[PDB]
Amino acid sequence: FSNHPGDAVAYQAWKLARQYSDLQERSRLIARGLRFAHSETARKQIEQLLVDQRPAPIPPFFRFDTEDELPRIVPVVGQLPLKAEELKAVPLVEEIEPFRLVKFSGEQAWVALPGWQVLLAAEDPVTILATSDRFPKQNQTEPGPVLVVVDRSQREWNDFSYFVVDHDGELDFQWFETKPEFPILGKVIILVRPRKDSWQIDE
Amino acid sequence: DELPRIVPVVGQLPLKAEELKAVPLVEEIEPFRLVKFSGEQAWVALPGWQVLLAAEDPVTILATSDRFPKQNQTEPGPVLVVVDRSQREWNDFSYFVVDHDGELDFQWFETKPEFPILGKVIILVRPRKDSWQIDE
Amino acid sequence: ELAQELLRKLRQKQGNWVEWGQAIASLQKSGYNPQDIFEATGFEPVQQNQVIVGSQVYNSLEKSGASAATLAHYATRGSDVLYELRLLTHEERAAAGDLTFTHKVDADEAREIAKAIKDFSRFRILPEGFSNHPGDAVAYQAWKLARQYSDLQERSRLIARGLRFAHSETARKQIEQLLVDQRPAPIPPFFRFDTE
Amino acid sequence: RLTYYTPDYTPKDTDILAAFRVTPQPGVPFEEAAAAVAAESSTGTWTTVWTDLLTDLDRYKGRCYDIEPVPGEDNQFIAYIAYPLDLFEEGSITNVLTSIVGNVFGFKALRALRLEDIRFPVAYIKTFQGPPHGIQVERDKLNKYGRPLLGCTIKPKLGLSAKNYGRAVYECLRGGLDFTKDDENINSAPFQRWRDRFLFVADAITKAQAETGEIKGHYLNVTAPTCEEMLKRAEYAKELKQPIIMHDYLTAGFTANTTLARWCRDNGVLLHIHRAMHAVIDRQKNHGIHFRVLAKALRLSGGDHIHTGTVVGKLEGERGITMGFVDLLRENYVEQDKSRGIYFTQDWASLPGVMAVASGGIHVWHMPALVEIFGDDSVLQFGGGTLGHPWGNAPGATANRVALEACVQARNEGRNLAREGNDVIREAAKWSPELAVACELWKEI
Amino acid sequence: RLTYYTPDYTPKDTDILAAFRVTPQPGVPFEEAAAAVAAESSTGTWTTVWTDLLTDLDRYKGRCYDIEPVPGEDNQFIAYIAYPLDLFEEGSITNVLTSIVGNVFGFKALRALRLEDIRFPVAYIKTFQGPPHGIQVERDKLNKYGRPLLGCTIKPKLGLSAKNYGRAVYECLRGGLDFTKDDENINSAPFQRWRDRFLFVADAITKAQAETGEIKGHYLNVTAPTCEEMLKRAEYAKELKQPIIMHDYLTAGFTANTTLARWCRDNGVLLHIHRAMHAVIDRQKNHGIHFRVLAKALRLSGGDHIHTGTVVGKLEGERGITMGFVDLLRENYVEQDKSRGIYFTQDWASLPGVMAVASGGIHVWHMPALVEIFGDDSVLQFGGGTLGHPWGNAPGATANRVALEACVQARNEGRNLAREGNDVIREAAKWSPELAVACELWKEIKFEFEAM
Amino acid sequence: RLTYYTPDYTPKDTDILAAFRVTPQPGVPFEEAAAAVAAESSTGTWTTVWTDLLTDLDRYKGRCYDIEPVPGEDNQFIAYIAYPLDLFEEGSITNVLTSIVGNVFGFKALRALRLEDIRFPVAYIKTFQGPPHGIQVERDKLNKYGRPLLGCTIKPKLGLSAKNYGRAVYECLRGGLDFTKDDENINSAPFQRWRDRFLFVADAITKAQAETGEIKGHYLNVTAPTCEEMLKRAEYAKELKQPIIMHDYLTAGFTANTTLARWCRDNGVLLHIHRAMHAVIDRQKNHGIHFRVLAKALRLSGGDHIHTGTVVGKLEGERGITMGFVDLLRENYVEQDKSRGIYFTQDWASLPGVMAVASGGIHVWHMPALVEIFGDDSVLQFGGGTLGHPWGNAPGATANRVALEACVQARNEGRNLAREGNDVIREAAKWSPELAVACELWKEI
Repeated sequence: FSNHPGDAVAYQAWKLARQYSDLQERSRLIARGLRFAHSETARKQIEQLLVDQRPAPIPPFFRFDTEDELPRIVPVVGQLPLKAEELKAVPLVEEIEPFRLVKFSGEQAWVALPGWQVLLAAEDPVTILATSDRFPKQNQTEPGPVLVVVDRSQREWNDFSYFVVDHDGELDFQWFETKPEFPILGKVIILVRPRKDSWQIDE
Repeated sequence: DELPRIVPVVGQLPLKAEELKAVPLVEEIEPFRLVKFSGEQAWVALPGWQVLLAAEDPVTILATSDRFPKQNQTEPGPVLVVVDRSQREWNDFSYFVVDHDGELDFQWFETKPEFPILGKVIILVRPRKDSWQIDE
Repeated sequence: ELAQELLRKLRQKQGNWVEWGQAIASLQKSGYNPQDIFEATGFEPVQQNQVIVGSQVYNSLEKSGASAATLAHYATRGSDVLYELRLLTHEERAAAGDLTFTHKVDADEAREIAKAIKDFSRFRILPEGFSNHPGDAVAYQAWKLARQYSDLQERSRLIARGLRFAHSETARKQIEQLLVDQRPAPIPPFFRFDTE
Repeated sequence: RLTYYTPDYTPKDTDILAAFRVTPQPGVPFEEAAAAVAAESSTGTWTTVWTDLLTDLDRYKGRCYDIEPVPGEDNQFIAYIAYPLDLFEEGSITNVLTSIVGNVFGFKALRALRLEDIRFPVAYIKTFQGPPHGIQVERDKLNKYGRPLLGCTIKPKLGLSAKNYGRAVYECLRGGLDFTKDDENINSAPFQRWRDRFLFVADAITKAQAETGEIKGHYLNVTAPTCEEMLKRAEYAKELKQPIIMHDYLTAGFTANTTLARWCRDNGVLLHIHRAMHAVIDRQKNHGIHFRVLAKALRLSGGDHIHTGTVVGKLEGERGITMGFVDLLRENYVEQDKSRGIYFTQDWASLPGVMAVASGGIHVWHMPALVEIFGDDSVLQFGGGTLGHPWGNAPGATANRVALEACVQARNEGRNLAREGNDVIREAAKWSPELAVACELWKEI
Repeated sequence: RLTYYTPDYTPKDTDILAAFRVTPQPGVPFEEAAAAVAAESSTGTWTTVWTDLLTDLDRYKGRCYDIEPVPGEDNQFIAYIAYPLDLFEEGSITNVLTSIVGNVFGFKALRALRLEDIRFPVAYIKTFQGPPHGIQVERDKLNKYGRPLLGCTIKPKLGLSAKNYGRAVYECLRGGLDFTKDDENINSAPFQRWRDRFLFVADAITKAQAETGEIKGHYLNVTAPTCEEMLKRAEYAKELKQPIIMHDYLTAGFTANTTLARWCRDNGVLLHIHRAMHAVIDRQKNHGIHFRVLAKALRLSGGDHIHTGTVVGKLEGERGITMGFVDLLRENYVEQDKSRGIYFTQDWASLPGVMAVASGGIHVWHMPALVEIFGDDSVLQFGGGTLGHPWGNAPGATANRVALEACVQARNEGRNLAREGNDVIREAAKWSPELAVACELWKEIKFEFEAM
Repeated sequence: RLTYYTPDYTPKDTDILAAFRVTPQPGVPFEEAAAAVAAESSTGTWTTVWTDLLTDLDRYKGRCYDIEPVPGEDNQFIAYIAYPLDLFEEGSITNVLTSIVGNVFGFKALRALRLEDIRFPVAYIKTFQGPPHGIQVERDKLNKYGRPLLGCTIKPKLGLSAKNYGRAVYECLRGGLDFTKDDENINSAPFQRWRDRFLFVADAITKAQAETGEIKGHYLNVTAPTCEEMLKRAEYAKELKQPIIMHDYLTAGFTANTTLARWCRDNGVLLHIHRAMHAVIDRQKNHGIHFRVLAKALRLSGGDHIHTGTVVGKLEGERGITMGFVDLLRENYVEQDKSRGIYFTQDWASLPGVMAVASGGIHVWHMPALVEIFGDDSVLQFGGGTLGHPWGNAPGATANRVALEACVQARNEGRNLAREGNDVIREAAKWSPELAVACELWKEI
């Protein structure tokens, strides 16, 4: 399509004719495109629309979403009980742009977690699989499985949060009233427990 | 809301037919959908797009947008491509991965058993501040 | 007189609508007014009229040779459709019933067919190539109406109907003729003997 | 000036379409005559002015899109004209008439001219209330289903006291008829005044409806010299909690009648329409407006009944024309049929239908034919010709209810009224001595 | 602009307080986001001008006084904002909405935003009529004490003649129910016109009441295109000596409802409110306005009934939320309980309470739960899901009435409806053949208790 | 129950058509979800009853006739539903909303749901007044042709005495703007009462219109707790012979606004519509109602202006969506274009158009863009963001009239505002020292 006005009008008619998927509904718009098209390059584009030999199916494109945040893949050191040594061994993950890939050669376990601002904020995160009775009892609910995420690059003490500590060659979660000499390997940032006849309107 | 999913990545196209077939099926370990693996591998966490969650065996391939038909004016860029290996029945409205004499490529033919359908293309995805003014 | 059995059955919706029509007509002829019948049983006077005349029409279906598929279907639905055929005679009803049942005709479409049949029955010497089968009568209407339109696109609704409805092969031709647009016999310049 | 004849043009679903029967002068070409009719109905003779250079107003031109000569006839043709929706005032038949039939009948270049039909588009129709109540709603209000309704004409036409009129009404209602009629001429007069008649008729109704267990009504004639007075009389009927009133819509006119129709819906009173002075406009086949149009106009400027005349003394040709406009009054979709005189397919957009009123010199013997031709949705007005019943009005009424119930019963059984029609009545007369004296007084047919 | 975040400020007993659920854009600090809603709902995002000499207008500044991050959530908080009494027009919900939820929901700097609650102060509440009549006043007008009231849904929803609707209404009342609903969508229409409907419904109520000796009433729908028309229909209802009418408040709008509620007190007609188009505003947990607020709003612009939906196929998180706003509609004082979704203590200053209306897929077997959950002050609206009674409407009514008398009777003895609820109806069905046919038409349910 | 999914069905010219963006729960087939949306909007969950055997009412069923998955998106589809004309009350947006958006948003079987567009058929549209006055008529009344109109926002928003408000209004009118605005929040309040503000604003208008020779107006906010009070305030503006008033149609609602619109035509006062509390309903792309619908609804329940927001700080994608509904507000025929978010071709049946109001943090430098994008039929509301003019309101006004006259003059010559836009203003600023101080205060773009 050139910048001749006739082409511009034929382009409009083209663009609008493509949304209609039945050839009878496409007749007003083709007839216009032909009446108005000035270049022969345009007039073809219009003429293409007359067929209904199957075309190139529009491929299943999904959109890079900048609206929502993307997931983060997190390494899993295993189920507690565990050694300080096994958490120390899992390397820092390097996300390979542009699709945030993660490549690794040894043996490892992985999880995809949602993109939570805290988790994205974490410089070095690692997963530990424990039970809810490793922390204080919160409400009446019975001890269940919990997934714990820790940031290894957050080791500065405070009285309002929990930390992973090297309990003489063993991993443990505890909190501190007074700042300790016991080794802290990271800070607990996320705990998470595991994750129909109603066509009835809420009137 | 949805569960995000970890998907295996066979490498950057160009690639060989065995490379894809050497990638094992992933077993997600309940309750937290973990994935343990021993060899060398690459991974990506995608969103839980319902088609992906539906996919019994999905695999990722890193290629450029010009491997498929040109859709709009935009220049050829990188694309992440997901394929379901457990969808190998033909149809005229989708793309597949096929058997191109020692490797595969992405193609839009409607009657093709001669080349094996290794898998079906389910997802294509391209890569991923000053106003408190109100919409009045 | 236990006639409360009729009322009890009517209230509890025992049986089909033709039963109800007969029950209500028995009650009506037995000194009940329609408000009385409505207080005792859920049937409105307008619904009482629908089923009394509907059942009367249904009597004409079985006494004049409707197919057993038609009588089976109209046993438990289509009182509204049969009410539109009330205009037609005891004899006319049975064929009309078959036709309405065959074509899955709603009450609105039934009224249209009943008109076409009633229109046709006033002809002493029948239009040429059309029998007194209801399907022919409907095809004749569609024929007659299609002839005033002189452009073939405007004639499409009416041909499609004529084909759907025509029963004899003599009629179906008359309909088929209308598809051409080889020039015809021009209508000659007739002027009228004026008695005015 | 032949910018108004464009036969290429396809009329829109929103256009108003007119069918005129044009009878041009000798030597006048059909193409000009047609283009004159469109230019004089829609825009006028176009007056070119300096303004035309700047902006053009041609979208508001009416236009002839088809020209079809009438076979059998002397130099005659049907001009099919199409006017856009924007020409007309919403809900005004007054305007429709003013634009379409306003000036165009006064040429010299035409010998004659007649408006045969108007296609009212759905999007124009939806701007009218239409009938205050439908056929359906009226039956619901009156609790009368499955049969024609029966009305009475009081006699003599004129000269009776209000109290006499009311006594005459009482009997004819008491004896089994559903309605009684105020004669079209009867608005307030020295021999009888409008309030006295309304009061005594309401007395009569009450008593007759009490004794018989059936809703009764009388068409009280609110026709009047002014809108003020028309509504004054409507209001007293409403105050007497009356079911139905009447109005001579042609003599009073459309602005007045549209007022009354809406008042009728607002106050839930039925509206019986009389068509006095229709024959001035719709008789001559060469010039005027076919009743067909006037009936459509009354459906839009509201009515619940309308006099359609009778089809008993009229030949097969007129019978089909009569039953065409009866269908335009009562049905929702009416297919184009030119043998019946319907020039356009009229789609009514769920506007309620008007009940057709049959009247003339009809008596008990006509019943089988009337039930056959018209159907259930109609009103049968007896006491119209040189016909009395020698026992009174109430025996006379009994004769026609018994007769109508007999034919309606018969029809529903499956009997043929076309052939057993006369038999049905003689059978009925065996047990009803009121029908027996009636049967002997008029010859059957 | 951070003169609107003042956490050291204690809110006044005369302040209107809001509880917004703020979900800022990633990167946006809570403090700025909190102070954005304060400024863009209360006064302008301050436009400094040369008139800073005349203009110390700090008095009309709405402000965030507490910022409380929602636990269990992705970067989300509750902004507790306080607006002074003078901002608002007296007796005007329309202004309350315009001021608070007016433009602030259309930021870009927030991902999403939901108004959870409003503390209406006593001094502001005294400027509203509120419900035309109380719960108590309604029960005195009708002579109906000690039980839930029973309503009936006419079916099919659409298409019935006016006369049909009236015959339908006659039975459903005649068979033992108190009210019959006019469908929300049923305002005047080509298939059925309002004056005809109103007329024939009146013929029915008259008859059914006479025969039964209980005050019957139908929710006639005065919802309409214009105030002119709405009031015209209210007036015709009133002219037909009608006990009650209904009105689609959200669709029609608060200006038009407040007019109707006042008209309703002036003519002593009961007002049945329908909440159509609530789910557009009050469903998504991240963005909109909680029904809680729309319930409080309807109590101020008046109403006597309001639909609260049902609490039967909904979990104990959502039950607590539903019975939190049923507490706000009916009670005089409602203590701050955040587990239930009540963000502020609400003192109603003796404003009349609205009766909560339960409607849904409910049938005879739901009775014991409904009587237990809601209590006496409620209206139970049957005929609403995929359910018919195969004998007619009056039989279907009789079933529910017999069912309700049974449970109310049972509870008053001391019987536990929690466990013995289904036995009570079974017992009832032995003598009532109408309840028998009903009981067997729907599967019953027993007990699946709670925990918290 | 899948009697409501009939993809064979062709929608009629009289049907109302809805386009919902359905986001069903995982495992819910699209065919069911679609049929649920039609059954819950039109008829409900269908309650089978003994009545169904006798007569069937299926013609009033709404139905999904097409089901089109949204490309780019997560398990998402557009349900195209078609309801017949008879479902709806003539002239009631209140009913339209009640039926279409009434219950269907409250499923559990859907995750989310959003109404994107409604096709109002011509025969339904013709039952609405629409805007009290058009774009055209408004220009005729105000004697303002060939350019955008200019309005002013008074500051601060709240707290000013009535007399202060009126003085602030006087200047901004005196300095060359056409309108001034009552802030949406401003209805009667303790700091300022509605009659005092109406009186002093009318003083201001009179004086400012006298001194300048141009018709001035102020959008006096008649928004109010009751219909009684709304109209009371309308009436005082009418008594002060005012040209224009305003109304927050969403907060006050559609029953109330339709009353006011017709009152506005009856008394010949212009109606400026504010859309407060639109963002509650039309922001989230998964669930709600697109402003597009709300704008159509305001065109039917009347308005002469409407706030459409701005397109200066928003990307190419939203720009096209904004300019789609602006065309639905202002044009008579709008072609279906799904890239702009228009799901149906909307034919308005010669209903007058609403002027689009642009507002936000706009200042003199935005002028070239606004004139370019919107065109002449619009209203430009300055003083909306963190922006003052340090000399006063009247110098601030002068700056924006001079700027607008410059761009409009420039555009008519043939200059390109897209590229010379900034040049046009600097040229204008050389002779106007009011624009010179303004130009230096805000950075150009």
